Order: sequence, then C-alpha cells, then structure tokens
Amino acid sequence: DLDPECRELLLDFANSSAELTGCLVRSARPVRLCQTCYPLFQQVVSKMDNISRSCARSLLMADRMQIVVILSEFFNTTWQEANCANCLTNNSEELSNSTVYFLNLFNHTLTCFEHNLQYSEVCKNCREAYKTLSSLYSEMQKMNELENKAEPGTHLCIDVEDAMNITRKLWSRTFNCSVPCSDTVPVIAVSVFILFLPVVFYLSSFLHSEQK
Amino acid sequence: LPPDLPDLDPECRELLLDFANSSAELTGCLVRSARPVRLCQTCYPLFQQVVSKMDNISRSCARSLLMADRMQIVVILSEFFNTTWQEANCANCLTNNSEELSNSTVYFLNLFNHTLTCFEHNLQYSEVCKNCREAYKTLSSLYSEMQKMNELENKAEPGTHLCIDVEDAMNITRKLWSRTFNCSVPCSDTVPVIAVSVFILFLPVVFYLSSFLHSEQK
Amino acid sequence: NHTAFRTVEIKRWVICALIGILTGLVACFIDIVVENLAGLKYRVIKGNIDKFTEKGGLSFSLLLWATLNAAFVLVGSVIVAFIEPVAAGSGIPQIKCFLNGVKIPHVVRLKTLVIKVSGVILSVVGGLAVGKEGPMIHSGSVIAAGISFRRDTEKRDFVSAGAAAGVSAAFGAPVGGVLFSLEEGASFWNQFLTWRIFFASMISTFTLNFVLSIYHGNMWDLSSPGLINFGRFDSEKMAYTIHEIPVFIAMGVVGGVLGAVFNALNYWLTMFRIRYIHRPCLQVIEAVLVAAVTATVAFVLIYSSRDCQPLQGGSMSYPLQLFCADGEYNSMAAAFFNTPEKSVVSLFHDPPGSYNPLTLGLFTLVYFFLACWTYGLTVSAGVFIPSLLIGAAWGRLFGISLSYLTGAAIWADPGKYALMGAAAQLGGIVRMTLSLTVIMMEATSNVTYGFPIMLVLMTAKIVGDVFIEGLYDMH
Amino acid sequence: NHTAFRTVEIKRWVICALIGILTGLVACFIDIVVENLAGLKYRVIKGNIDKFTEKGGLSFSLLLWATLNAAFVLVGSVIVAFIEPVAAGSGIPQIKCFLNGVKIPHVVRLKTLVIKVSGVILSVVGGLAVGKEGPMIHSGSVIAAGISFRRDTEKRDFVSAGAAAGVSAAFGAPVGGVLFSLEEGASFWNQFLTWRIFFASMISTFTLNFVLSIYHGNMWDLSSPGLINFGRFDSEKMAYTIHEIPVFIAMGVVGGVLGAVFNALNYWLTMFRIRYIHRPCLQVIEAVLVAAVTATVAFVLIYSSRDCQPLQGGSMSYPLQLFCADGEYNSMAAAFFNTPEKSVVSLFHDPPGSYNPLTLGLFTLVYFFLACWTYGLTVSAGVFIPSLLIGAAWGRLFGISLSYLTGAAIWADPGKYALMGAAAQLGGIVRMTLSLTVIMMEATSNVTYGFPIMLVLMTAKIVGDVFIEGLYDMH
Ligand SMILES: CC(C)CCC[C@@H](C)[C@H]1CC[C@H]2[C@@H]3CC=C4C[C@@H](OC(=O)CCC(=O)O)CC[C@]4(C)[C@H]3CC[C@]12C
Ligand SMILES: CC(C)CCC[C@@H](C)[C@H]1CC[C@H]2[C@@H]3CC=C4C[C@@H](OC(=O)CCC(=O)O)CC[C@]4(C)[C@H]3CC[C@]12C
Ligand SMILES: CC(C)CCC[C@@H](C)[C@H]1CC[C@H]2[C@@H]3CC=C4C[C@@H](OC(=O)CCC(=O)O)CC[C@]4(C)[C@H]3CC[C@]12C
Ligand SMILES: CC(C)CCC[C@@H](C)[C@H]1CC[C@H]2[C@@H]3CC=C4C[C@@H](OC(=O)CCC(=O)O)CC[C@]4(C)[C@H]3CC[C@]12C
Ligand SMILES: CC(C)CCC[C@@H](C)[C@H]1CC[C@H]2[C@@H]3CC=C4C[C@@H](OC(=O)CCC(=O)O)CC[C@]4(C)[C@H]3CC[C@]12C
Ligand SMILES: CC(C)CCC[C@@H](C)[C@H]1CC[C@H]2[C@@H]3CC=C4C[C@@H](OC(=O)CCC(=O)O)CC[C@]4(C)[C@H]3CC[C@]12C
Ligand SMILES: [Cl-]
Ligand SMILES: [Cl-]
Ligand SMILES: [Cl-]
Ligand SMILES: [Cl-]
Ligand SMILES: [Cl-]
Ligand SMILES: [Cl-]
Repeated sequence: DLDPECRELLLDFANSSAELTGCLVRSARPVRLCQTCYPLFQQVVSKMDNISRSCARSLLMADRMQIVVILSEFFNTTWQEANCANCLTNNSEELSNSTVYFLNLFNHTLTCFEHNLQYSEVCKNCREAYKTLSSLYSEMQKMNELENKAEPGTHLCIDVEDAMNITRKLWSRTFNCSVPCSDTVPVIAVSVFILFLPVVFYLSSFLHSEQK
Repeated sequence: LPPDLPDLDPECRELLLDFANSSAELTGCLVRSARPVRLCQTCYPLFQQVVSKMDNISRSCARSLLMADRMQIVVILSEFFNTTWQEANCANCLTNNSEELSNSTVYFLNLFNHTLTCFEHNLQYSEVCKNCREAYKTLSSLYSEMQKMNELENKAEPGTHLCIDVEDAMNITRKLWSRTFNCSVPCSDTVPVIAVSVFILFLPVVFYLSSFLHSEQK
Repeated sequence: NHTAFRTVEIKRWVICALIGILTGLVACFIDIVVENLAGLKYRVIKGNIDKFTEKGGLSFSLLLWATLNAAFVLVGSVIVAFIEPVAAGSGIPQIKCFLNGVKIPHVVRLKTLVIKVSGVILSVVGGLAVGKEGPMIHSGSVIAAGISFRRDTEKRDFVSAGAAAGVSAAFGAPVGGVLFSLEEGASFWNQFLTWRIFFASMISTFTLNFVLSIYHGNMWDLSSPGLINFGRFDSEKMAYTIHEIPVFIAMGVVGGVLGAVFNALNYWLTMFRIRYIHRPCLQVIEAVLVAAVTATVAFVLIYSSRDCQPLQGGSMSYPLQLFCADGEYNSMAAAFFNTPEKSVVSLFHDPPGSYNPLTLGLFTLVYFFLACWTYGLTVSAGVFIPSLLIGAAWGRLFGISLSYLTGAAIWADPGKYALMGAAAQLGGIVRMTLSLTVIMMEATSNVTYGFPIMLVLMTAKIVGDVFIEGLYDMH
Repeated sequence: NHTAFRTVEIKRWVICALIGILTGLVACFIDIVVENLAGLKYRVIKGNIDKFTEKGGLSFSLLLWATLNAAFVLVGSVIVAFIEPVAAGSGIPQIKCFLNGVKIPHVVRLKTLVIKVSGVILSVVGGLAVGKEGPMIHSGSVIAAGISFRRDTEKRDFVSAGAAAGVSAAFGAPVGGVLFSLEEGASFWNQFLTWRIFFASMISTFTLNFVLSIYHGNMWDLSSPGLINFGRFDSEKMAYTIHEIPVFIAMGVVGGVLGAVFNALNYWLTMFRIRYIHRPCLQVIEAVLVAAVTATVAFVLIYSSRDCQPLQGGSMSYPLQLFCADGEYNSMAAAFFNTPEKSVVSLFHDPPGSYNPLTLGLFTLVYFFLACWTYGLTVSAGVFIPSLLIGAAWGRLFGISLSYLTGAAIWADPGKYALMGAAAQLGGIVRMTLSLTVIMMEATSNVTYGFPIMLVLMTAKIVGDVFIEGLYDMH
C-alpha cells in the first residue's frame, strides 16, 4: 500500500472523477456539457496535476493498467471532441459572451414556439427569430475558424451545435416552415433550351456539310 | 414543444439519472482500486450494475438517449467502461456465472496474502529468503500454471494477461522478492561454461590450421 | 575512353534529374492553379445559388454556371484548336507514336507544353468531365525533349524518361511509370537507360510530394505522392476471401462490356466529328456547348435531387444547401462540386450506407455519357480520371447491391468493390494492362489486392476485345 | 495458323500458372516445416536451460544447443556436399548464369529441388546465420524447368518465370520478381513473355498468402504476402524531410563500406576454402563446426548479458529468463532465439526506447562476422535475410545515436533508420540495385520512402565498388 499522505491524492481524484462522470451523463440528452460542469473538468485536471507535481511514481505508471492515466485521457478526449474550449473564454473560467448570447437567443427562439403552438402560426410569427439565430450560428462558425485557425468549419462547442440542431429539427422536421422559392418553370425552360443547343449544332453542321 | 427535443421525457429522464449515478459509482470505485490493483475483484458488482443499466436503457428510450446527438456520452462512456474491462481481462478470472471470484483467483489471493504476511514478520533481509522461500516458490508455480490454464481453457494468445489484480499481486511479490529484499540465487557455473565455450571456439582454429598444415606438403 | 563515357553518362543523369524535377514542378503548378481557380469558380456559383435559393431566380444561377463553364472552355479550346491542334486530348497516342519511332509534327515543342498545361487547367476549371492526370504524361515528354545530346537516339531515351516521370507524378507510381516507358519502348534491355528512367520517375514523384507539402504547410507530412492519391487500404473491411474471386471476374466482364460501349459510342462520335466538325471554329463551338450542357445536366440533377444528408467532416468542399432542411446539404451537388479525384477517394473509403443508390446511379449514368461525349473534344484533357470515377461509381453500386443481397455481410464492403469497379472500367477502356496493374498496387499500397486487380483487368481486356468485334460485326 | 498459336499460348499460361502455384506451395512447405522444427528445437533448448538455471549445470545446456545445431547442419551439409554440390548457396549465381545462357550441370534437375528445399530447412533449423528467402529463387527455377516446350528458348523463358515467382514468394514483391527476371534476362522486350512472368509471380505470392492463412486458422486477413513481411510504415513518427536526405546518404556510405568489408572478408575466406577445404568431407566438418560455434557464441553473449527487461507483450516465442528477476526475460536471448525475419520486423517497428545499444551493438558485431563466415559453407542457404538483419541492427543503432545527439528529436525515429540501414547493408552487399529497390517499396508499401531508399541503395553501390577496388589494391 501507499503512504497515508499518498492515499489522499488518489481519494481526492477518485471523488472528483466520480462527480465529473455523474455530470457527463445527466447532461447528455439535452447536451449541456461545457456550460454545466466546465469547472468539474477543471477540478479534475487540477487534481490530476497535483499528483503530477511526491506521488506521481506510485500512482501514475506504477502498474500496467494505468487507471488514473487512462481515465484522465478519456476525460481529456471527451473535452476535446466536445470542443468545450470554444464554449468558454480563453481564460477558461466562464462562458464566452458569444456563447452566452447564443444561449439566450436559443431560449428566445424556443419562447416563440410555445406561444405560437396554440403549425401555420409558428412559421409566420417570428421567423426572423429563427433567421437571426441561424445567422449568429453561421457567424460563430466562421469566427471559430478564423480564431483557432481551423482549416474547415466543422465542429463548434457541443452545447451550441445541439442547441441549433434542436432548433433546426423543430423548424424543419416537426414544423413545416421552410419555404424555398422554386422556379421550376424558368429552370425547365432554360435547361431545355441549353440542352437543345447541341441537337441544333450537330444537325446544322451535318446539313451544312451536305450540299457543301 | 414535444417533450423530446428541448427537454427530457420523464420516462427517459429517470433512466438517464439511474445510469448517471451507476456510472459515477463505477468511476469512483475504479480510481480508489487503482493502487494496489483490486480492480476486477471489487468493481465487478459496479460494472455489472452499469452494463445492466445500459441494457435496460437500450431495449422506450433507446433512440432519444443513445444516438440522439453527435456526442453520444452514454455510448462512449459505456464503450470506455467495456474497454477497461476487456484490457483489465477480468472476464477470464471471473467465473462463468459472474457473481464472485473464481476458485483459482480466490486460491491465488489468499496465498498472496499468506506470502506477504510471511514476509512482514521475517524482517525484525537475509532471513526472509532463508525461510520464506518455499512460500514464494509455490505462489510463483501457481501463477505460471495459471497462465497455462488461460492458454488452454480460454485459448486467446501466448503471452495473454490474466486479470490485472492477479498480475499486480505477482508483480508486487516479484518486486519485493528481487528488488527490495535483494534475494538472488548465486551461480557457480561460470568456470565450466568458460571451459566448454573456449574448447568449442578453439575447434575451428584447429580445423583451419590443420587443413592448411596438411595441404602444405602433399 | 572511360573519361569520355563517364562525362557523357553523368550529364545524362543530370539531365534526367532535371526532367524529374521539372515534371514534378509542372504537376505542382497544374494542381495548385486548378485548385485555386476551381475553388474561386465554385465559391461564385455556390454564393449565387444560395442568394437565389430563397429570393427566387435560380434560372440565373444555371445561366451563370453554364456561362462560367463556357467561358473557361472557350479559352481552353481556342488555344488548342487554333494555335496547336496537337495539344488536343491526353497526348498519349502522340507520345506512344514518338516512342514507337514516328515523329508527329509539333509534339515536343515548347509551345505545345505551354498550351497543354494551360489547356488542361482551363478544361478542368471549365467543368468538363475530364481529368488532369492524363495530359501530365505529354507534359513530361515535352520537358524532356526541350531540356535535353542533340541527336535522335538520345532524345528518344530522354522522352521515355519524361513520359515515365509524367506517369509517376500523375499517379504516384514511379515503378508504373518505368513500366510504361518500357513497353512503349519495346527495345533491347538497357540497364543504364532503365536506371535513369527510374531515377527520373522517383525524382518526379518526390518533387510533387515535397513542393505540395510546403504549399500546405505540413512539411512534416508527405501524403501526396501523385496528383491522385487513393488513400490507405489497411482495413479489415478492405479484406477479401477466395470466394469473392469469381465475383471480381464478373466485375471485369461488366467493366469490359461498359468499356466496349464507351469506346463504341466514342468511335461513332469521332467519325461524326472528323467528317463534320473538322473546321477549327466548329471544334471551339462544340467544346463550348459540351461545357454548357455539362453544367446544365449537373444543375438539373441537383435541382431535382430530393436526397440530402448532414455535413460530415470533409464530405463537401463547397456544401450546397438547396430546397431541404437547414444543416443538411445536397448529396448530388457534392458529386458535381467536388473534384473527380476527391469523389473517387470518398467512394473508395466510406462507411457502408453513405451513398444513396438512386443519386449514385443517376450520377453514374449521366457521367458515363458526359465523359464519352467529352472525349474527342479539341481540348487538352485526359480520360483516366473519368474512367476511374465511372468505375468507382458503379463498383460502389455493385457493393451496395451485394450487401443488400447477402444481408449486409462483412465481406460485401462497397468500398472494396468500388476499387474493383474502378479497375474494371479503366481496364475495359484504356486496354493497357501491365503498366496499369503496377499503378493500382502503388496507388493502393497493398500487394495482396494486386491479384484480384490483375484478374479484373485481364477479364476486362479480353471481354472488351471480343465485345468490340461483336458490336462492329452487328453494325 | 492462329488456332495453333492460341493452343500453344494457353498452354504457356497454364504452365506459368502451375509454376506460380507450385512455387507458392513450396514456400508454404518451407515456412511451415521450418517454424515447426525450429519451434521444437527451441522448446527443447529453453526447457533444458530453465532446468539447469537454478540447480546448476548450464554447460550441459550449451552442449545440447551445440549438438542440436550440429546434428541438423550435419544432415543438411552431407546431402549438399556429397550428393548435389550445385545446391550449395542461395543458387542466385547459378540462376543468373542459366538465364545468361551458359548452363551449369544439375542446376534444374528434380533432385536439386529436393536437396535445396531439404537443405534450406535443415540449415535454418540448424541455427546457422542464414536466411531461407534466398534459396527460394532457385527452388522456383527448378520447378519451372521440370513442370514445363522442350527446347532451350522456352526453358529460359519458363525458368525466368520460376525465378520471378521465387522472388515474389520470398519477399511479397511480385513486381520486383518481374524486374529481377528482366535484367537477368537482358534480352529483347517481349510483351507476352513479360505477361506470363508477371502472371506467375503474382499467382505465387497469392498462393503463399492464401495457404499460410489456412494454416494459421484465420482466413479473412491475407497478412503474409511473402516469407518476410516488413509490416506497415504509416506513422507520423515514421516520416522524413529534405534535412534527413544527407543523413541517409551518409548511412548509405556506411552500408557500402560495411558491405565491402563483408565481401572482402568473404573473398579471402572463399579463397582459403577452395584451396584447402575443397574435399566433401572437410566441407561437412566445416559446416558442423560453424553451427557449433554459432550456438556457443550465442550462448556466451546470452550468459554474460546483464540486460533483461520484463515481458512487454509478444515480440518473442521462447522467453528465456537467465540469472535475473522473475517475470523478466533476457534481452540478448530474444535476439538469437527469435527468427531473423521476426527480429527484423521488431527492429523496424518498436518504440524508441526498446533496445539497449550495448546489447544490440554486441549482437550486431557478432552476427556480422557469423553471417560472413557462414556464407561460403557447403549448405543450401541465402544471405539476403542476414544482410537485412545486420543493416537493421546497426541502422537502429544509428537512430539511437541520433536521438541522443538531437535531444530525442521527433525526426530521429530509430525504426525509420532501421529500415534505411537495412537497405544500406543489403545494397552494399549484393550490389543488385534496380530489382532490390522495387522490392523495398513493395515490402514497405510506401512510395514516399522509395526516394530515400533509392539514394541509400545507389550510394551503397557506388562506395562499395570504389572501396573493394581500393581494398584489393592495398592487399
Ligand atoms: C491561370 C492560368 C494558368 C490560365 C491560363 C491563361 C493564360 C495564362 C494563357 C491562356 C492562353 C495562353 C497563350 C496561348 C498562346 C500564346 C501565343 C504564343 O506566341 C507565339 O509564339 C505563337 C504565336 C502564334 O503563332 O499565334 C506565346 C504564348 C501565348 C501568349 C500563351 C500565354 C499564356 C496564355 C495567355
Ligand atoms: C429537348 C431535349 C434535347 C432535351 C430534353 C430534356 C428533358 C428530358 C429534361 C430537361 C429539364 C428536365 C426537368 C428539370 C427539372 C425538373 C423539376 C423536377 O421537379 C422537382 O423535383 C421540383 C422540386 C425539387 O426541386 O425537388 C422534376 C423533373 C423535371 C421536370 C425535369 C424533367 C426532365 C427535363 C424536362
Ligand atoms: C443521354 C444522357 C443520359 C446523358 C447526357 C449526354 C447527352 C446530352 C449527349 C451524349 C451523346 C450525345 C449525342 C451524340 C451524337 C448525336 C448524333 C447527332 O446526329 C444525328 O442524330 C444525325 C446523324 C445522321 O443523320 O447521320 C445529333 C446529336 C447527338 C444525338 C448527340 C446529342 C447529345 C448527346 C445525346
Ligand atoms: C528431420 C530430418 C533429419 C528428416 C530427413 C529429411 C531429408 C534429410 C531427407 C528426406 C528425403 C530424402 C531424400 C529421398 C531420396 C533421395 C534420392 C537419392 O537418389 C538416389 O537414389 C541416387 C543417389 C546417388 O547415387 O547420388 C538421393 C538422396 C535423396 C535426395 C534423399 C536425401 C535426404 C532427404 C531429402
Ligand atoms: C581461444 C579462442 C579461440 C576463444 C576465446 C574466447 C574468449 C574470448 C571468451 C569465451 C568465453 C568468454 C567468457 C564467458 C563468460 C564470462 C563471464 C562474465 O562474467 C560473469 O560471470 C557474468 C555471468 C553472470 O553471472 O550472469 C565475464 C566475461 C566472461 C569471463 C567471458 C570472457 C570472454 C571469454 C573467455
Ligand atoms: C568477433 C567474433 C568472435 C565473431 C564470431 C566469428 C569468428 C568466430 C570467426 C569469423 C572469421 C573466422 C576466422 C576466418 C579465418 C581464419 C584464419 C585461419 O588461419 C589461417 O588461414 C592461417 C593462414 C596462414 O597461417 O598463412 C584460422 C581460423 C580463422 C582465424 C577463423 C576463426 C573463426 C573466425 C574468427
Ligand atoms: Cl490524343
Ligand atoms: Cl488519359
Ligand atoms: Cl486523366
Ligand atoms: Cl550459389
Ligand atoms: Cl535469404
Ligand atoms: Cl541470398
């Protein structure tokens, strides 16, 4: 066994990882990872660093199944894939202003839908509320790429992505509100005219060569 | 809104909360059993509770909890717990019924305790290896036999590990026996080895010289 | 004496080192310019489509797409038809004739290289169903014949090195390039000549890999040995059994039959163009009309496509959302907006169920006839990449059908059959098997896949030759 | 007369298919029997060593090891020295002579194949510092000349197909086998002949891969294209840039210098053997003594090695624990107990902190002279694998020094330099460069590494030829 002062770092890391894992689950269906228990992840990585700073040898690589190592790697991997750094400020102490602005806009957009539920009313009452939310989300996408120099625009903070996907699924799948202007007749007329050009060109050249 | 997208369905809220505290208990028990490794003998009830809870939640809440979003927290957490169980390899040294440790593992742990408690009262390290040598020998024979049982009853791969708590038990004993106690068996076979090796290495010298000398004349 | 021989020999290696370096640089120039110009063109088209999607007036987006395609091909066809007609096509038959021994006028002039590189850039940016890898073989030959020893015997040897360097740069197959120079040469074995051909071939693919790496900033990563990179086939999914060998032979029959039909339609089309579209003005008009029709057919398929799925990490370079839910992008648009090399790679490496058979089937049928119609145009363009895309498209459909018929069996990986389909279409069309076979292994980096590939190519060639005779007899 | 030509040609393809099938089967027979016999021998030796480790009497374990090595080689040398002297060596010079045009007696007789296959099995099981891949070329040629067209020109073409099938089976490089047949032939290009050579080579590597999979139980992973499989080289650690190119050139000089010393030592040794050890009885005694010495030199290194580290998972088959803590195997024992092909693979792919420089350095120094001494023995054995093992051993040491001298830089990966060092030794020893390089790209399945491999191989040949001229002049 380890020293009694060396069993306190492991026990503190034990309950810190226990409560972080609890929040990860109970904040999963409506994804609220980076806004509910961002400090709990910070508390875990701080407590792990405390061990790294006279117990690292006897707790970290002391055996084949490095439970402390793999659990911290798993928590780090979950934090990285969830892009929770993008959700918080560069100081990583609270939610960024852009994320906070999106969250209340998401609340306001959902506040529309309840009022207009009692689907024709929803689509024609505050459609601009959905439009401004989508404009911000696209704006935050390009800002994210230009901020961390990410090559594509793919993955934002999972809280923001889930918030928008809930809105998009509500606006398109549950409600039928998307109304794109489809000019089928002008499209057919132009496409047919262009597709009929090679017929004229091949026939005219064939007939011109005949009779010289 | 429908009670699906913005908020959890009461049927699925309670199931997710039940999986939440089950996963919290397993993670807490995983860390506190990391050193010394008592993982697969103490966390087996908690791991079975987690996998049962996940199965209960997945076949009226499977589609709204598992793949309802990109970051499938429930899926990845269960995959991590499953991966830890497989790499720790406690499937082999847990019984087929899987309510308690197998007879082999129970027989190893009590001998490991007996070997360790024999070391404790032999300090007050010459006396430790002078007296408590047969106890280490039978424990090491069991572990070597345990590997062969794993290579035959399970038949996975040569060099496959047993459950980590058993392997850590032997590594603690081996490190105690050879590193701290410094109990090494001297060898007096160096002189016969050199004599035989020198004789064999000297054979090609004779063979090449004799061939050259024989062919020097006729 | 030895002093004179060694002085000449080192200059041969020095020249063949420059041939490989310059061939790789030209491939870098073609790849960089095409990527930047096509990206600018597609951003304009995508931006215009998005503006008109909800406000109305999508017919103007179709007109802009057709005009942009026509404008680029207008320049790309005027220079080929009016200045240097020899630059038309991939230029391989001209290079094969040069290595054979017959000199076609204006094949190895510096003007031809400028027009061939400019023509292939404008033709690819012009939206034609073509590939830029084919003309790279002609470009290497012209570099070799100009950099170079002012005699016929040495010049042919250098041109062989240049053609080999072009094949190596185009596909990342230095050994395949050496094989290509060997069979087209068909001369006595020269150890030193084959050595400097290999030296030029491997220098060429390294220069392309190195310069593109610094262009991407990822100097510590060399993952672009050629213009088209198939990817890595080191997957348990990409594993075959002996029971699939008869299935692969069946794909070769399909590739041979489709390749024969591809050549049959192109043969009759070529006879029409020779008789009636021989005037340079008509060739330019025909190339412009094909480019306009290619954009129109692509737009019609995109407009009528009702299947769209959410954006992946790199599924689309320019994701086009049209008439479906927010956060989802048209799948058919990704087929046409993405570069044909990117489409081939995605078909090779994609999880099962990624492609809807209807949109993939419609794209395959349309692209098959567009590629057949596009070949023979008085533009500098190849046919290997369209042949690869056609084969991968229906090969993936074959894999999709097998998974449905065998209950989603593990061995019925659509990506694996996409590779087999791509080889079958290439085999049934180009009828060049040895150098092609080595190219696939070097592209796939999998020796074990050579055997099904070799069988598929061999089946396609013999089936294609028999079917071509039968079709001509019926006519 | 097209009907007569077709019947003749299909029979040629049928024969060339059997040549590939039988060549692969012989490779399977050699691989299966060797691993079973060597497994039985090492289990006996390991069991005997573990019995005498604590109770004393390890000198008896040394005697048992030497006797077991001598007994196998005694049978393997008697059948070669007394029955078929032509089967001695790898048979590469005999095959090159036959393909040249000059026929050596008894090269392509059926008895030679039996002696060659039996001799290579016994010599490898006999513990000699040799490899079984080299003789596989000779085995394929004899199969081709027996299955087969009873005229000299057809025999040469068929033998070249067998030799090509041997290279493909030995190394999993079907294209390398085709190249090897082309240069050793050095005749007019033949499209159909090069096709049958390519067909036979490609069947041979598939038959070996397929049958070994059946033996290994699992079938859905054809992971053994050849007798020696390098592995996968797709790692971020395993990458390079321009800055490492001059380093690779320097390592090619080392391989050429060491290869020249390897040849110079073997040349003087061969001169002694011809003058004094030309009798068949003395040849058998010499081979037995080398086998006894090889076991003895291996034992003293294993006995005196203080470096043992715990079992890190696989990487061996017979973990020998000697004089150190339980649960830890002797590091030097794994160097000799493991097959040379397995040792090469571990050197290529391993974490940068897996080899002790002293343990690896001592093994490299001893194995270099053991391999040089074992080459001229009157046994059926090759030198390709020992040269690969020597090069990978000091190549890894070069990578270890680079990590120390550059502060564990990420570009100084020892595994990458092990591969480059393996090429340098192999290129500087055999001086065959055009066929060898194609094998390496096929073996590593990475075209990006072809360029450094090319420069390393070319550098080794140039300095090797210069050094042997200087060394001979000094003598
Ligand atoms: C982004 C780039 C790669 C797009 C390509 C557009 C231009 C850079 C290309 C297209 C047409 C090319 C021209 C085609 C033909 C000529 C004529 C040629 O002059 C002659 O010696 C021949 C004159 C004749 O016989 O008509 C010199 C090169 C030049 C100007 C070429 C220069 C490069 C041009 C302008
Ligand atoms: C005159 C010859 C030489 C060419 C004839 C071409 C026709 C066979 C093509 C050209 C344009 C095509 C049309 C282009 C667009 C549409 C709209 C499409 O309707 C939708 O799906 C609208 C909703 C949506 O956008 O999803 C149905 C197919 C249709 C009529 C197509 C049917 C086939 C058409 C008429
Ligand atoms: C067909 C779809 C699914 C793919 C898109 C490709 C078409 C727009 C292309 C491919 C081949 C082309 C055809 C190739 C040859 C001809 C023959 C040509 O001349 C004749 O029909 C008369 C010849 C004579 O009288 O000898 C008229 C144009 C046409 C039909 C072309 C029209 C445009 C076609 C159908
Ligand atoms: C585990 C080991 C010790 C088993 C032994 C395997 C080989 C050493 C044996 C098995 C089959 C034997 C072969 C069986 C038949 C013959 C034919 C025989 O030819 C003759 O009858 C003529 C001999 C002559 O006069 O030269 C020569 C020996 C040879 C090749 C034998 C050589 C020794 C072989 C290869
Ligand atoms: C007569 C010619 C042709 C051959 C000469 C051979 C010697 C140079 C070799 C053969 C055996 C070797 C010895 C083998 C073993 C050892 C034991 C070693 O020390 C130990 O006792 C370590 C072993 C352990 O306890 O693990 C020191 C080197 C030494 C004397 C070696 C020194 C070098 C020796 C004498
Ligand atoms: C560093 C060593 C321990 C690695 C293992 C290899 C040696 C055991 C081998 C390699 C080369 C062999 C030598 C090759 C040639 C000779 C020369 C030979 O003597 C002569 O030829 C004498 C000629 C004369 O007297 O003119 C005696 C055997 C010997 C030393 C051999 C003895 C065994 C050697 C040293
Ligand atoms: Cl052409
Ligand atoms: Cl082409
Ligand atoms: Cl192309
Ligand atoms: Cl020989
Ligand atoms: Cl060998
Ligand atoms: Cl050899």
